[PDB]
Amino acid sequence: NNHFRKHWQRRVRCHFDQPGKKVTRRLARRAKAAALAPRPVDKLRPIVRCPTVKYNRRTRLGRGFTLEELKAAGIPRLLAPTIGIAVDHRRKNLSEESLAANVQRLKDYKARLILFPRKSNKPKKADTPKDQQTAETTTSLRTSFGVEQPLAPGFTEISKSEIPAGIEGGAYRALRKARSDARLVGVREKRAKEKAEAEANKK
Amino acid sequence: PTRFSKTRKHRGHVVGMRHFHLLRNHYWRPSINIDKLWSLVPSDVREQYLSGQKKDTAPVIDLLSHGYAKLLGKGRLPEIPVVVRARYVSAEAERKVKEAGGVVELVA
RNA sequence: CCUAGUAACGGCGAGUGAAGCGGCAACAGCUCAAAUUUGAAAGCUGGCUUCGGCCCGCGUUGUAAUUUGGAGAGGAUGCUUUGGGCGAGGCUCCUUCUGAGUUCCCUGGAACGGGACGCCACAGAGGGUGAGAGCCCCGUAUAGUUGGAAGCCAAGCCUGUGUAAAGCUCCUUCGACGAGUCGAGUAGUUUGGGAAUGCUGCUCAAAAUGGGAGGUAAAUUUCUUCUAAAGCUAAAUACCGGCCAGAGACCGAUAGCGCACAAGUAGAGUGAUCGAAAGAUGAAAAGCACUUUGAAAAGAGGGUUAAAUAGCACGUGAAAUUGUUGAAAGGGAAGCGCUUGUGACCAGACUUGCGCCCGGCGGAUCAUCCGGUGUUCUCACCGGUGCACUCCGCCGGGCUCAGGCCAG
RNA sequence: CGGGACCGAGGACCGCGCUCUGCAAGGAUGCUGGCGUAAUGGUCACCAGCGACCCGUCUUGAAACACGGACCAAGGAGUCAAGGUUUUGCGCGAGUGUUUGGGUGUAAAACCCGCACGCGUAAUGAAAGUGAACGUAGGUGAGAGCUUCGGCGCAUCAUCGACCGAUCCUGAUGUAUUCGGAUGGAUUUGAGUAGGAGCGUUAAGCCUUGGACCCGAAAGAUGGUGAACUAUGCUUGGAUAGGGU
RNA sequence: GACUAAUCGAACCAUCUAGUAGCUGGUUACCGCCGAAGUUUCCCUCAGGAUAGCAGUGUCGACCUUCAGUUUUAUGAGGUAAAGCGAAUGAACUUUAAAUAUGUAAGAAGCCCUUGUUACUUAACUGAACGUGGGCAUUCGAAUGUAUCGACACUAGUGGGCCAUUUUUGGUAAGCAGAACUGGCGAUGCGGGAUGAACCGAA
RNA sequence: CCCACCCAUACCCCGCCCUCAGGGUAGAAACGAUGCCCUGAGGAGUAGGCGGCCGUGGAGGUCAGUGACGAAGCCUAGGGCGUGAGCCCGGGUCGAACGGCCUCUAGUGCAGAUCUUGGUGGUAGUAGCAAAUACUUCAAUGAGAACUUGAAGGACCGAAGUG
RNA sequence: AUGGCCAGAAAGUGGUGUUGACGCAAUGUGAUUUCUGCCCAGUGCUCUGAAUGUCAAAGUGAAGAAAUUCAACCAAGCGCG
RNA sequence: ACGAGAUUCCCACUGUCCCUAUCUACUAUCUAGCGAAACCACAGCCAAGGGAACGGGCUUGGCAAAAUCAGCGGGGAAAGAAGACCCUGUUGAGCUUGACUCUAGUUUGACAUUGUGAAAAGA
RNA sequence: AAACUUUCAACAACGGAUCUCUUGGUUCUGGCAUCGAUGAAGAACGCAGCGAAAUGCGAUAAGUAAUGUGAAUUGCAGAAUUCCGUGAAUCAUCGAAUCUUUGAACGCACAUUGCGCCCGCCGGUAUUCCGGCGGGCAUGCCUGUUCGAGCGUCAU
Repeated sequence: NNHFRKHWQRRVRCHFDQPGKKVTRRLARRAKAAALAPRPVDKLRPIVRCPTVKYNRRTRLGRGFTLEELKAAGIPRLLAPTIGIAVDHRRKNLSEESLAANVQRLKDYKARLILFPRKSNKPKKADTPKDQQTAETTTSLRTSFGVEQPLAPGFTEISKSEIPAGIEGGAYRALRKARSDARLVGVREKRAKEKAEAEANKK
Repeated sequence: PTRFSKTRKHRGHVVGMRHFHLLRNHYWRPSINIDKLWSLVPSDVREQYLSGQKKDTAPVIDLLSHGYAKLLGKGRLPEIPVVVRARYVSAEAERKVKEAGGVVELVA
């Protein structure tokens, strides 16, 4: 199975510029870091869980924090993109756990945040005082605020006194039964309505 | 290389259903047998369990964290109670885990 | 990158062929229409300015402020937020400047070659100079150092403060949201989407928790996701055109672009177009003064040069093919193989070595012992000792052996 | 017992022996002469005896026919990429693959990093789905090697069994009394299990697709240029002695 | 079917385009080791295919087992010659028995015996098959030869050609046309047939 | 019918080359062990298969490599080595670079292709330089005069012309 | 002539056409003289003459919950005459 | 009637012929100057044999003497003869027809453009 | 015997291979964004003391100004440079300029250096004639100004 029946030599792409493009990307990143100093080179990203049943075991960085997450962390939505926080209005919080995890992430970032005043001679109450403005800082939010546990721990120890009893009848039997009711959910309802109609007719 | 070719030596002498929009992520479910089940335990703790230095502790193994969804029943297990968390399990694998003294817990 | 040559499409099968997720590079969000400013068109083009403004107008068939679904509008509520002006210093771009032998000898026309003695090196990349030059010259490395211009970034520092705007929190209520458009049928075309694709034409032609989608047609009941028919926006991506630059296990003048040269030129064709061939004297023209012979081209002497066996036919100068000289063969082919001979022309081999016995010389690096040193730890070297029947060379003889070619 | 020709391989001893002071016994020595250089030997040209079709291609069974070749120099034709397959070498090994990317650098090199991912570790079925131990991972006959000499027996082969998925039949305990599918059989089936062997890379052969070893058609299509020749037409011009009837 | 710039049953120019050909031509050093082949079997034929067979590189397995284009022995086909019929009877007679080549068989991997079953078969537990156990190594049960094994992997050419002896089938006025085995050639030089694809000798 | 004789690459013996096969070779005085020693057999070859070597351009390493006291190239009736492809040297010419060994790499090896480009032969001093009627004398010029000029003659176009 | 014969991708496009049956266009034969073997009715030419026999799309009716299915009706041409 | 159309004959006429001969000019020839091309594996005397009906080279014979000039058309060479003719093609192209699939043009129906009133027939 | 043909060798021819060279190609990589009615790309014609071309330039024509460097250019001729300097140069840089006829090409045309129109200025006796010079005159569209047309709608 070789697909060479078109004019394939007209659009052959070679990659001799791979090291040069790496050099160009590194120079661009250095320029961006120098322009953005002392801010980090990237924005804070939330922790989200991958879709589909294949990848829902693993978490990763998402686009931005939700408005509910920002409101529960006390960060206004207009201030958030100005202090290194990415905002995503499309994502919603369907469960408490991801919402709470991202809110704690935002609180940790806000606790570690140093905010310089807009005017040096007129500091405000929301700004970091000059005696606390000096510390060891980080320039990579993807490294300092990475996904520490993408997967659940694969090994845990318990005593044999607390071994669970298990599903009555067996796990295999439970799976077969659940599939059986999932396939027969409509038939039972139809026969129940038929029996109810017959009972109403001949009560 | 050109110089090793035979051409240089020869110089001078010349059914069923159709599934529209199939998604493989629906059908992703890797399987592991029970004779590979103890390999998921880290080696030091595994050797301590196999020698018998943990008579008051039972290991809990999550297959989904290791990338497996179904436990299959090829092989045999030692007489150590092991808690196994899995999405799917075969009847023989569950029987052999119960004979070994553990339990198969169903997860999603 | 992977998904993936997979789902799927395909006469009589040759074949075709995505997408979601996942990892990464790069990340940045927003503007209108649909509202009455109605206690004040608050908006704008243009003209004239004394630079304060004043006019001609546009516009109510709607220019500003406010709102865009993430919301918002109205209330309640109590706190927060803001404007200008300097600016040390830093970065980008052209500019001045940078280390050390032309020391001695040989060959050579010329040292940049060989030998010796040095020196510089954050510079031994490259090129030039009469032959292979770190130190003859230009440059090369690194910190800097002169002078100039225009921008950007920026630690900090002076001042106005709330007329106004802005954010957060809560809420009874309100909450406008794009039409010949969506959608349907048909036709053509296209797609993996010839049952599930997109586009366009014709006909029909909507709705208000409505509409689109949920890859098998339909009805009924649900559910999940967005919110079309208006619009803007850097980056990661492409690059046989243009400009600047650096490189290569590439080609070395029939090669490499058609073109290394007054090459898209000369030349051809009515025209569209087609389209070559062609690099190298010598370090330096020092490119041959003068004489002589010829009408001249040129020739001969004589010169230049290191070389004319480099003479603007020019580095080197093969073969085909030609002339002269020398040798040979030839009664309707030559050429070739085996083997003698003749003539011509040649490579080797040999020239004496080794070992004894005498005689004559020239020196004690003879054996033993002692001390030091090194070694393979019992073998050696070094310093003293030999006093010449011992060791080492040389010179004359004599003897044995081995020595070239052809033969009996 | 004579007469003649051609040959002398080897290089201390070892052995078989005999006619045994030694030898003709597992391969030539001894004596002598001339010359010591073109004398032997070699190359070239030529004569002489004998021998001897002009190469390549094509064709079929072969010749013949036919095609190409005036001569010389330089150029000139199985290459590269992707994808498979068998074999060799190498690393690691139930794992393997750093190089999409990131870090770093004396800067297209080298060195370092890990998430995902590919292949392999499980198959079968159209699918829903299910998913590999009765036994020291079984019996028998061979089988290298080892053995305490009784046997243990690698790889592999033949054969009989066991297990997993698919097909057909029966239908247990139970029960959302209509679900569930145990148990037992019968056939073929699958490169299935039955004490993993793969992954990466190098080299070679072969296969597939690309111009695909090199040169060669009559062709097809897309966009342009010509009526200065010639054909017809229009407008405006020009030209054609002397006789006969 | 004339002419349309020496171009006309469809002009010229550039491009797609290095279009396609199964047809023609060509395809570049040396030495060494091996080394071929023409209906075997199946398919609708020609403008057809596979495939058997023959080869070379690697390996691997105990390169273990031995086998063999041969003779002999027993038994077939050819009973055909022949001898006799003072043997019987009358190529078709036979006691006996040809030449020529040719089929089958000739051991421990074998030979039987016994035991049972049978879903075979037989009147039948009867034969045979299936297994079971036992006996047979006293010579392993002719000659000659034996660097001759086997299984994989990968690769390649040729796979309805010519001539001739013999056997056999048909023929023609005469020529001859089919099959089977074998040998030679295509791939091959040498000595002799004055000479030469098919002859003789010998590689 | 008989006797002798001639000679093939056939047969016998001997030498040498290659291939294959079977042996030997470490308390190593021990070896390009990828070596060496002993023994036996065999030798044609198209299509085809396999192995080893020779040569060319370029790359890494190495030879403290060669070279203006002469690199490369070229010519050579001059030699040496190899079965061979080839390698090395001598002599002449010449003028600036080049080679051996081990790995790496390829636009790597020519007699043909009515091959490409360039150059050159025989043919061969040959075919030919024959339509349009035609030339001649003296002088000058000049190195040189049939085809330059002046004069002197002879002709042609013949007014739809050679005007 | 609201025509025929043409041309054009189309056009508020062009020609014939500054045309009108003694004209235009297309055929066949080919001066003059001679000249139409005899008779039809199979192919063909043309007749809106009756038919729905075939009968597309659109439209109409019936059933179904709908997708859909089933029916008539059905232009020209064909068919019949 | 007319004709560079095809055919048979008659008179005249003559080198068409018997049957050839002679003359002129220009060539060919020789000289001075100038100077190609085609073609060319190698070369060129024959006879007989050389199985494939072919020899120039082989075998066996005849033979066989330098270097040349003018002619000639037997042979070899020589025809844009790689022509023509025959045969084959996964052949190309032009042309024809109730060959196949399409199509320009033409024709017919429906929908839209498409509006205002009447009179009848139905539902 | 010579000549002739052929072979062998030396030298000389013919021819331009080989070797060495390379201000040139080819491929890769990095950086940059900049044409034109304020008249581009392209074309034509001219310009040097002595040039045909290539190169450069436009009647200010192998060029001018400005900045910088600091002593040339060169084939010939002719001049240098106060060298202690407003300064050579076929020098570099380049911000100011010049920039012929054309060309999208723009008054109408162009196979013509053809024919005009509008407004100024100058000269020749010149209110009239003649000549020269300068500035202008394309199309589509937008905003605005001004002058208009129409019973199209109205007020009066």
